[PDB]
Amino acid sequence: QQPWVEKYRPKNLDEVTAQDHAVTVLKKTLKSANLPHMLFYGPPGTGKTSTILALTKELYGPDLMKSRILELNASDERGISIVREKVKNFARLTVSKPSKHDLENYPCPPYKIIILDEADSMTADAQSALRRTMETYSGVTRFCLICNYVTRIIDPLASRCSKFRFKALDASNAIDRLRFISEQENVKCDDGVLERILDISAGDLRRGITLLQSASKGAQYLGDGKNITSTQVEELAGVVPHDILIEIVEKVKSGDFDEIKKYVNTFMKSGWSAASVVNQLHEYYITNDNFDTNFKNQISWLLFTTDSRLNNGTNEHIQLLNLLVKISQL
Amino acid sequence: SKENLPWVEKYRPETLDEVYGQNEVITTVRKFVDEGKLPHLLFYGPPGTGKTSTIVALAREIYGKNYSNMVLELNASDDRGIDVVRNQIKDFASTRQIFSKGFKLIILDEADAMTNAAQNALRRVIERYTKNTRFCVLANYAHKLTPALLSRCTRFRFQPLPQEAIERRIANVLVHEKLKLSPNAEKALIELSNGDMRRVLNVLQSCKATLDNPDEDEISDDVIYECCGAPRPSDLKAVLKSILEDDWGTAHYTLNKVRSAKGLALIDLIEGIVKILEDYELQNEETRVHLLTKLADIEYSISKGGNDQIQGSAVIGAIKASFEN
Amino acid sequence: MSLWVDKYRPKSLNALSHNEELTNFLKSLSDQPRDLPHLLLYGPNGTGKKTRCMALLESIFGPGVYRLKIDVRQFVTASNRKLELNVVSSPYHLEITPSDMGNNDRIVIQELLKEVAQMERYKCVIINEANSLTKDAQAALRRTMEKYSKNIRLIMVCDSMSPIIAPIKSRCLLIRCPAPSDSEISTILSDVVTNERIQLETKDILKRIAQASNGNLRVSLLMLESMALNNELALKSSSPIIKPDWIIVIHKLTRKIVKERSVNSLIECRAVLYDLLAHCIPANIILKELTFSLLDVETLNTTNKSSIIEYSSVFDERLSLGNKAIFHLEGFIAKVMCCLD
Amino acid sequence: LQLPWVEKYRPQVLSDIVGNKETIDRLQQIAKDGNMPHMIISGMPGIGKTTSVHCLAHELLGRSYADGVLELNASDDRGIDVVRNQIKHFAQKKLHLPPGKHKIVILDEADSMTAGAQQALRRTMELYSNSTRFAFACNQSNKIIEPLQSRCAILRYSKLSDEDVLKRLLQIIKLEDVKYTNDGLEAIIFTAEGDMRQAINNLQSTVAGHGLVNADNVFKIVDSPHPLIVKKMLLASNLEDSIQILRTDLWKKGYSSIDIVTTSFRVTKNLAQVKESVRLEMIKEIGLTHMRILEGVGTYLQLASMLAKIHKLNNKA
Amino acid sequence: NKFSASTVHLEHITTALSCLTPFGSKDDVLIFIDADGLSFVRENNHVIKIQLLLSRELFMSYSYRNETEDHMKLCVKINHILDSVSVMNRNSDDIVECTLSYDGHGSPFVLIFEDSFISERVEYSTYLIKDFDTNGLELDRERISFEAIIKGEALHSALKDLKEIGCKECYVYAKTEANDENVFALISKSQLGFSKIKLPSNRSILEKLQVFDGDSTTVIDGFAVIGFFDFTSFDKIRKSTKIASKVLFRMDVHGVLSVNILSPGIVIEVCMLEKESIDEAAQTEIELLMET
Ligand SMILES: Nc1ncnc2c1ncn2[C@@H]1O[C@H](COP(=O)(O)OP(=O)(O)OP(O)(O)=S)[C@@H](O)[C@H]1O
Ligand SMILES: Nc1ncnc2c1ncn2[C@@H]1O[C@H](COP(=O)(O)OP(=O)(O)OP(O)(O)=S)[C@@H](O)[C@H]1O
Ligand SMILES: Nc1ncnc2c1ncn2[C@@H]1O[C@H](COP(=O)(O)OP(=O)(O)OP(O)(O)=S)[C@@H](O)[C@H]1O
Ligand SMILES: Nc1ncnc2c1ncn2[C@@H]1O[C@H](COP(=O)(O)OP(=O)(O)O)[C@@H](O)[C@H]1O
Ligand SMILES: [Mg+2]
Ligand SMILES: [Mg+2]
Ligand SMILES: [Mg+2]
Repeated sequence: QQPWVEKYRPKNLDEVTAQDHAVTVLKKTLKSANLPHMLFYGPPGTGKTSTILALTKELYGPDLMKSRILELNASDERGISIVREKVKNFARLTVSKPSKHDLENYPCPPYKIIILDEADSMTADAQSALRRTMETYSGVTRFCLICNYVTRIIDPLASRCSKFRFKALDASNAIDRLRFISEQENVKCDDGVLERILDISAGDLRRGITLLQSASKGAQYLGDGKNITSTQVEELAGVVPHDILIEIVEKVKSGDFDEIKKYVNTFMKSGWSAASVVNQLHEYYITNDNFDTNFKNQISWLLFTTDSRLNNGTNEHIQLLNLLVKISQL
Repeated sequence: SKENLPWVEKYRPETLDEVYGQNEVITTVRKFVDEGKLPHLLFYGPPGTGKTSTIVALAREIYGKNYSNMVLELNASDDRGIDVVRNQIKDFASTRQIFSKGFKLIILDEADAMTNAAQNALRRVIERYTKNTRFCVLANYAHKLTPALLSRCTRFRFQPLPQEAIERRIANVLVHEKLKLSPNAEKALIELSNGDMRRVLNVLQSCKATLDNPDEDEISDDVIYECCGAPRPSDLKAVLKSILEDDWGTAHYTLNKVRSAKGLALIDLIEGIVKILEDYELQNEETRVHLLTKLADIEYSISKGGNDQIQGSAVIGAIKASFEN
Repeated sequence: MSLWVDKYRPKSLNALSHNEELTNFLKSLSDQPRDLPHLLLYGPNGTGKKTRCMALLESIFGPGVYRLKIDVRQFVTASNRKLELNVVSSPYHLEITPSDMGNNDRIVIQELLKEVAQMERYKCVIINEANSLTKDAQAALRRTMEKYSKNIRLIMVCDSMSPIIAPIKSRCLLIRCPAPSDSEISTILSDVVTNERIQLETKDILKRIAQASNGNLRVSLLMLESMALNNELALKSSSPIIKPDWIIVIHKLTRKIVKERSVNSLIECRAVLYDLLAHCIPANIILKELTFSLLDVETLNTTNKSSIIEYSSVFDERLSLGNKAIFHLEGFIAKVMCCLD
Repeated sequence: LQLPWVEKYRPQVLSDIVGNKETIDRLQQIAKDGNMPHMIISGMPGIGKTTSVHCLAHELLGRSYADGVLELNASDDRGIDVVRNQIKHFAQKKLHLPPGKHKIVILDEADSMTAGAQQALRRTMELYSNSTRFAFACNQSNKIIEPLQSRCAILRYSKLSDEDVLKRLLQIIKLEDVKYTNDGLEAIIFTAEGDMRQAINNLQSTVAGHGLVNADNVFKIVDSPHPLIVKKMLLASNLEDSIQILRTDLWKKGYSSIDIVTTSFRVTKNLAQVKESVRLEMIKEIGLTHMRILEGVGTYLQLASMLAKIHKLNNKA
Repeated sequence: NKFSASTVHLEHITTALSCLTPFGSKDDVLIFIDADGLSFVRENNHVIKIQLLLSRELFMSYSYRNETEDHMKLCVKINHILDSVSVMNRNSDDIVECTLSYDGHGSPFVLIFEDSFISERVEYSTYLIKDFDTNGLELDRERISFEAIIKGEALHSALKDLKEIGCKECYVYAKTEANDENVFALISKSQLGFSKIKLPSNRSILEKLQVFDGDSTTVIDGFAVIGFFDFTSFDKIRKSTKIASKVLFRMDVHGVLSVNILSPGIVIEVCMLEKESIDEAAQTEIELLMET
């Protein structure tokens, strides 16, 4: 009835894995009240929102969310005047008197947490107002800053907020979590399928969870009691098969422009995203030891430039064609 | 009560003797206030250098119990429109002091975030209503300030705090909290400080929270690097040596192993790499240009987002290509 | 009832002809509608991703999915100025389009999705041209479909996945819709001309239409309608391949650029670009088709083609990172004439 | 309660004002004769424009300064209707002045005043030119509309030279009886860069913080101006020397990167001994670095790369 | 409940709150609860401070159960209270009983209104984080410049006549003579020219008026006191003097002015701030027109 992304969201600070410093600091702050302003940053799908939600749940309790915890996000309007008045007001509201049930059921601290989700979408004036408000109301009000990109956040905010870097979840980082999820959901996989899924989604457990859910749904629909293989999850994710990549490399090696152009046209007719193609070509080229150092440096620079062009939101056809032409002429 | 606040706000100075590093500025402002002469001080410097803390300590020293009804503190959290500014500051400055025989101090935190007309009104009030009312300007950016404002206000520059100030503040914090750090940990904190006190206090609090027991233990550099996430100098040296010696395969393997064993970020790794590369000598004058341009493009791409492995391989290839000249 | 796309539109999973693996994938997803994650569909334009979305919605809910209702409401963006969105309504689901301006689109999506979400047997919404966003409404989407993942299911369809930010691709399942091969398009054309009892002298005309459309079902059907209506429902092998005037103008401009390389040629090319952009045609696809038209010329050598494709990529990056549209096209064309000779 | 040196020694007569000797003499003849035309004064801020206007009004009026002036400044209700009504009411009154004297209306900082208020001002001057007169004070004459500048006499103000500022410093030192040094005064002039108020503030800081005015004390209390350092590092030949200069000055003294970029842009715009192509390439690189910093990438690496690109285009390999 | 109070006659409360709406309607009122009663204070821009006090006998169910230093503070937004009370307290003779509640700290300010079997209950959450405490624009009585007691109706008429004229800058005059012809007026200057409203020496509206020599015991005759007050404070006070019985004027040599409003009735005391300096040498021409 619930997707595995939302169903298996960690509601406790001990459920999250591969994060040692931040979890330990939060756990030791649970028994104290010296909680500084936290700057949560890292790759997307790492668990910053889950971590802050678990900390808020274990700090106060379900009853105190309605009258003590308020969050900011991009779902509502965040103009300079609205943000200023709302943040100043909620940083001026008194600490609500806890009920007894919270008192002998949860270690309620004498402050409150203000959550600023996707703070990278905020203007400089709004950030200045936020930092001034959190300095002038640092007594019983705390601010949590969550952003994917550190650079967009101004330097004073990074200086005032404690920097809690979220390490990317590699294969060994979340292999245990994926194994637990598969065992709880009764998912059968071969020896090296979860590792392949984690390698596909570099530092992204949400994508791996979605891929595992899709593979489990496909296995359930197929009917036979078979184990999920690497090919199925690779083709569901969008991984280009090795034979087609070898054919692309062979076409690039040949010095024929028309063949490369028609192969690129057919590849675009196949509708495959060129980001995964660029990543696979990079992996094949650096992994292979049949090339010299200078050509490897040039092709790495070309792939980096193509990735930078693709990240801006350009036409994938033109970028991949230009990259292949440049590689073939090296 | 205290002992339940962040160390940035807990260790806020309350007197001018509690402000370290800027000895010259503190002595100059003490000499100014000892003669009863406040010439519209302007404070400029990087964040975390102690501008608003210094002005708050000065206001406490020269006024005492008059802070509640003589000091008008304005900042970005309060609306500073043209009409609002002219009305509020005109009403405050035009009114005579209640009983104290001293100048009226107005503190304007984050003065860089005001409109040009508001700045013109402020600079007119500064020269007009000045018999009893003085002005304080705090701003980290001078390009957003009218040059006329910088002329009427005496500009004081806040340099980054040297190693002595950071060491003294660390010793005071250790005395207050009964904590111990290794000299290597102290050197690592000095290197990571980059002339900032808030960052030092935040990482010290995080490292204290990291320890299982606050007492009967010593803080080393390893725990500081683990809690802060900063790469070790040995790791950066090994990565640079692998880049300069291993051609492309084992160098990439070593970089991946370094990034995977401890989960280091790419930004800090490249920052360390360029920090050691700045010490190295390059008698070509062209390799350095290529290094700087390619590295800046890499940081721009990482800020825009992308693939970490591809960016790291691009860093390796750029370094090798620049050093091949 | 007067078009191939509307009269012969499949309305079920079994009615789909091509992409049997995709049909099996959609059937597997529709086996357990309660556990359906967020979906993101990427592929070539005209493949039929909207058809797959409609078929999946019909499988999940049932009859009445294909019945649509029209309602109009206004969103206030500044003072008393308001912009209206022509939202289409339907039982058991909903569809919207990003026809608003690039800055008000974010707040329009915010208000609309907050109103639709409410509280609740969930409601599915289809996000057409999800790639056409200014990275502002995407934050609203990534927040709402994560926080309010109890009664809303955003369905994303787009042609290019690169402009979509990484978190959105992370939270949404990647659905692949490859364009059909020549044989499948030929079979579809044969079926639709069999149902329309029109004459067919040879089977090569359908193959020619499939090659001309370049794997586009909508273009193939419209071309088939054009040749059927122009030839009085009597297809002939000697009938010319009808193409839209936009592609004809692009090809003529390409031939003019190849033939003449001067300043007067440049200003006439600028006038043609202005007239083409006056037809509400995006500049990125104009540059893309201009590049493809320039690259197929046999007179040009490998070096000229490489220079042209490099300049095309550079100016596509400039257009993506820029605000105006005429400057980048003009620079690309001027650089083409500079590198031609 | 001691007033600061800037405001304690405000000139009260045109003789005490130094700088543009010809303009000061012309103002003295205007005050003596009494024929006061409409005037607009523009120039570098803090050089003695408003002070000169006030001194001229005082010398022209004497005991009539109580009512004969309507000093409307920027920090006031500077609208379109209330300002017009106030100026009309001021111009519709007569006082006992000699026939050679006229009422003076001073509008300091007329640049920020709205254009509709400028049109109302034009209406007031056209309607009541025979009785009252207007004197404008501003930094630049561009913000004043053309029709208003047509009905006045423009007197551009130049930056104060070394001689006038040094003379004023000597008079103030003699008035305050403060020990000074020639090297310290030279350092004060160098740091002021033609500014009078800044020079007075720096001298006051030097005497308060250290007493004797010495070059070392002046350099300690206030650093050298950043445009000079920017110009020094931009024309450096070797890349390493420019990198070291920018680092050891700007990053050690604590200068913001965006401020550095803006100062470099201003210096390149005002640069003289550089070719047009080199200047425009450097301007483009400055714009790219400014965009990178404004987006959020404002580290030292960006500045180092910008200097590297500038030196690469300078040397041309 | 730490503080409880009940009233049956809300007309007095609403007409006291209507005297605070010209400037205090925005926010930031610091209500005080003590053994004396209930008081509200408003201070904006640190230029004017108003205190409206409610006595014990005004409330019918004053309990005040506390076990502390007997001084608890709370700051609540006035605009929310006005918006809540505007819809209720309607018609006339609605016998709306108002119940006040405050549970010490961390609890919202609770108001209960009952009107003909219909009850209402509004909770006003407070703001007590950056409460710097102390505050107050107080003056010492040992150096009072002069004291004056005037009728409320005359002052209200004078202020309502002065408001529509303009007069962005206003002056206050004090003068005593040997022949008991005491002089007291509030003159002002505007674009219209000069505006002089004069309060005569008749004891109906000038019952007591004496000018002191800075010692509060040595009354003197023939000395003039000049008070330069902004139009804003007088405009704010005009509404407060609309309904009153006696108005007391008292300012010291420091220039701060305390005005007491009497309306048993409640007491309203407002503290004002004088301007830094008189415009040039105007005060001379004020007297020169006064005996003119
Ligand atoms: N440490 C973890 N252990 C287990 N599951 C995790 C962990 N971190 C993330 N997840 C899973 O990741 C999914 C979403 O986590 P989020 O907290 O929303 O990621 P995120 O850090 O918020 O990414 P953003 O919001 O795009 S920056 C859920 O299914 C979680 O169960
Ligand atoms: N000289 C100093 N010695 C010791 N601690 C200092 C010093 N200067 C600043 N700090 C610490 O830095 C904290 C924050 O400094 P603030 O003065 O409040 O901010 P700031 O330095 O003015 O920077 P901004 O961005 O302009 S608010 C204080 O609470 C102190 O703990
Ligand atoms: N020539 C001068 N001789 C002596 N003192 C001067 C001279 N020029 C300026 N000053 C001093 O500088 C102060 C400021 O002068 P102003 O006239 O206010 O500056 P300004 O020319 O009007 O430019 P602004 O006010 O920044 S728009 C005066 O009060 C004097 O103390
Ligand atoms: N499996 C299929 N079998 C037959 N026709 C199809 C199939 N999929 C798509 N189509 C055709 O595609 C057309 C609609 O394409 P559309 O959904 O607009 O493409 P896109 O989603 O790329 O905009 C319909 O007219 C339909 O005939
Ligand atoms: Mg999140
Ligand atoms: Mg500050
Ligand atoms: Mg001036």
